[PDB]
Amino acid sequence: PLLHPERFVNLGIEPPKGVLLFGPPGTGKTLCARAVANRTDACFIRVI
Amino acid sequence: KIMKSEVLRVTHELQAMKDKIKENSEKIKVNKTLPYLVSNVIELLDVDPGKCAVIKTSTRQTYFLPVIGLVDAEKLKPGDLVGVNKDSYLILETLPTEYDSRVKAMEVDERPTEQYSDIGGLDKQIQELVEAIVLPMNHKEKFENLGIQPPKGVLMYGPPGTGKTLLARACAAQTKATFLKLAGPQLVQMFIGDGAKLVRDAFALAKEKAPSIIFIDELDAIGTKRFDSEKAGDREVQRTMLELLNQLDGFQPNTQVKVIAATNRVDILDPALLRSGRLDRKIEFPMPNEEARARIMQIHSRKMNVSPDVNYEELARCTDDFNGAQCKAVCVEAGMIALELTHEDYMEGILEVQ
Amino acid sequence: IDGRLKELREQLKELTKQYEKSENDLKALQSVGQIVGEVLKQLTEEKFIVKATNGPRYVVGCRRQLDKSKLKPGTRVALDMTTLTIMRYLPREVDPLVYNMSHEDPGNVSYSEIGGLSEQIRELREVIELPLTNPELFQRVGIIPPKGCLLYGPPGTGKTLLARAVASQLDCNFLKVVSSSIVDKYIGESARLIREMFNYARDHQPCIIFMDEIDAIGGRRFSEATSADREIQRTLMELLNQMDGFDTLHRVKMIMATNRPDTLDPALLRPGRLDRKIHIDLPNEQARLDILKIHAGPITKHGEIDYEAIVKLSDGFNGADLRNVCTEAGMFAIRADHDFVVQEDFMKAVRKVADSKKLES
Ligand SMILES: Nc1ncnc2c1ncn2[C@@H]1O[C@H](COP(=O)(O)OP(=O)(O)OP(=O)(O)O)[C@@H](O)[C@H]1O
Ligand SMILES: Nc1ncnc2c1ncn2[C@@H]1O[C@H](COP(=O)(O)OP(=O)(O)O)[C@@H](O)[C@H]1O
Ligand SMILES: Nc1ncnc2c1ncn2[C@@H]1O[C@H](COP(=O)(O)OP(=O)(O)O)[C@@H](O)[C@H]1O
Repeated sequence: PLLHPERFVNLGIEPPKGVLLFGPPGTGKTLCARAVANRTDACFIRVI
Repeated sequence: KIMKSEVLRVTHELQAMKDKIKENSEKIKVNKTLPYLVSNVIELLDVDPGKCAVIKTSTRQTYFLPVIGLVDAEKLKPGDLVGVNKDSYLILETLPTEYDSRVKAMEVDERPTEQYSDIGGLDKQIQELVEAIVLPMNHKEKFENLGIQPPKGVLMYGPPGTGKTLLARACAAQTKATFLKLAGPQLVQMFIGDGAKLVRDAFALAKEKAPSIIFIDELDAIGTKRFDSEKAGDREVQRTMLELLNQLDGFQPNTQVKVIAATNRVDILDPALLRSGRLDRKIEFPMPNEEARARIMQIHSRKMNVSPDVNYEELARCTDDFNGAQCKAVCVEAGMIALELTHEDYMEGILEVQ
Repeated sequence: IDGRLKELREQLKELTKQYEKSENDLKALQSVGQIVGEVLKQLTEEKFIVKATNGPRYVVGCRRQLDKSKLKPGTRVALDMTTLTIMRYLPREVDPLVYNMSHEDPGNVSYSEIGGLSEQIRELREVIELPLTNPELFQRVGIIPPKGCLLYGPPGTGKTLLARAVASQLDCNFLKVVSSSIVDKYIGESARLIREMFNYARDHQPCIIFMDEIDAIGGRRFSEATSADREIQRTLMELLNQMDGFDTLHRVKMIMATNRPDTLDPALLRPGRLDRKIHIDLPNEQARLDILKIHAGPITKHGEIDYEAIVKLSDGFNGADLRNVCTEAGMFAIRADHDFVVQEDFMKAVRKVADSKKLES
């Protein structure tokens, strides 16, 4: 969705409505940080 | 005759005194452009040996202006939020009141844009409630000249995903009038009389803003079937229930602001909300058949142009006991994977949820 | 002749002169009014202690026209805003503003809008009104006035409509109280709520308490014997012993609009109990045609007065159903966008409601 290459037409209107990246204490939110680095300057805030 | 001198005095007296009206009005209006004190009207009908008023100022004081020196008490009833002179300690002018914090804008959509065409399957039921609700809005004068006051209480009972919410908002859009949505399951507040106050100001807001659509959801949650037990007996929520009942009769004259209640099982309600003037139009909302489900998902995916010539017949065969929401989820699941494609990217949507 | 338009000019001058006198009273006042206080202490004939509602109290003089007998201690008064002297004394009120009276004496020609069983309406009025009008005679001779009356006909002729209409000769405020709403929790301390509603009736002394549903669904489901055991009956016994709530002094009665009189705790029909019960059932053919006529009263269309044929198809239909019948007839005319309602529309409405109730029953 951040690349916005295909969300509009080929796939339905909007990309999947959400993501729940859960899991036991471990890899959780490291992939979120990696996606944040790989994406644009619109970067995450870690709220508790 | 005397008309020449009469009109010569008439026009001058008219224009000069209206100028005096304007002079008066401006001298109070800039004070009306500077009101400061809330108007807690402890109304005392002191007839001159006509009326009077007691105003609780915002600065914690009491001003007993005589005979309500600027405004009529027909429009100024005992309440609050009416302009009070900051210097003359007098009632200036009415102004909109406060809609009970939450009710100020709980979830009020100013105008819904969803159309009647994108929903379907229950077209007979949707046309019935259109005749019972939307027609009393557009052709309200037809009912007025007929002599029959339209009914207000329409109860849409049926399993979730049958499109009660879209239909209600589409009906409100067709009426082009105000739409107010009530989140029923969260109306159960620990505060004493909180739900009573929320329903009171919700009806007040609907009355103040056009012939509205009061769309109260989860009527089963709001009202129990009086199946009292040792665990619970619907003690407090009965207060919220009787308030709603007493507020149903407020708009009987001029027949505006319709009540639309959405639930799944009508039978969980006692035979008290069901009445001619109260909730009367109980409309079934069944799960659509294979044809209706296929048409609904086709309409939802109409804005999707990826896989040409998909008749959705296998989808209709595989859409056993699914809702309009489930059909929408099925088609947007294809609308998430179609980067399958034709007649086979639809099944997994239902399988994902469980 | 321009002089014949004098009348129109006179109307214009009168119309604006009303606005001009209104504005003259609006600007001539231009007053600051008076601050409101309470008489904290009279002190003496000359100086008085008046406390503002929000702090300071002052040693002020009194209005020349007023006297100390009109001022009194602990009474709301008005002080001059600047000179700080008593200007006028005002009465005060307090309001509980919660669960108060909702329906009042103002009412429609219900006496004529009921139609059916007018004799039954007269009988209930005969039982109720006289102790309600002049209860002092009952104390004067030493007889206890009745408490109220019972009503049958679970879905039939409007019991609530009767409770409204009968108060026409009564000039009282009918109150629609629910038995579940009044008992609340399943404890004997439910008498707190009846005390509040009776106090509300004591504040609005000419008041009839119209009960909604005491024998919860008398036709089926759970009766007084089933489900809540004796909880309803004990709470009714609370209103029973309320009968000493100054029946001579208080213009309060209680109408019990049960569905079915089958399970009503026959211990509550003894002398000193609710006592009187008036029989209301589904309207007969005569009452049915009368209520059809009054329902069609507001409807002015071509149609016909063929009410008996409508009665034949719609026999044993309650007054609310027949009101729904007339509304459905209007719905049929308007769904078809016709400004005419003919007996065929009535036939369609009667057939629709008959089929609907037949399927629902
Ligand atoms: N796949 C991984 N590769 C490298 N380091 C990882 C990985 N998963 C977790 N870690 C390490 O775990 C630590 C915290 O990881 P992460 O930020 O994903 O979790 P968190 O925010 O602390 O919470 P939780 O453990 O509950 O998910 C870091 O030191 C990170 O390097
Ligand atoms: N006839 C229909 N046409 C299009 N979408 C529908 C229809 N019925 C249901 N939906 C879908 O269902 C969702 C509404 O669900 P909901 O209002 O909870 O169902 P219900 O009103 O039966 O409780 C919407 O997001 C919509 O996409
Ligand atoms: N005899 C009647 N005449 C006119 N209207 C009636 C009559 N009986 C019932 N109604 C209508 O029924 C509605 C409610 O009646 P209700 O008091 O619920 O009757 P019941 O208690 O027997 O069900 C009222 O709005 C009233 O207009």
